[PDB]
Amino acid sequence: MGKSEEELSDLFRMFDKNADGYIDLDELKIMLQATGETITEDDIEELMKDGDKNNDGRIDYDEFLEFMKDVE
Ligand SMILES: [Ca+2]
Ligand SMILES: [Ca+2]
Repeated sequence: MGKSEEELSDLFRMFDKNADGYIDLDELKIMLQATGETITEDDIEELMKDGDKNNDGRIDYDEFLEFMKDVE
């Protein structure tokens, strides 16, 4: 938070699971598998709608930077 694009770049690394460069809804499920939660596909897709400008069902590094640039 605090209007920082660099923080968004670091957080994107936390979201991708295969080191493939794109966050897919299934890579996002692995983050919930780490918490031990079962996720429905819409929960992951609604999270993408907040910041994914394309609404493509996957967050690119650039789409991820768009999600929380400001948070202030
Ligand atoms: Ca990925
Ligand atoms: Ca996307």
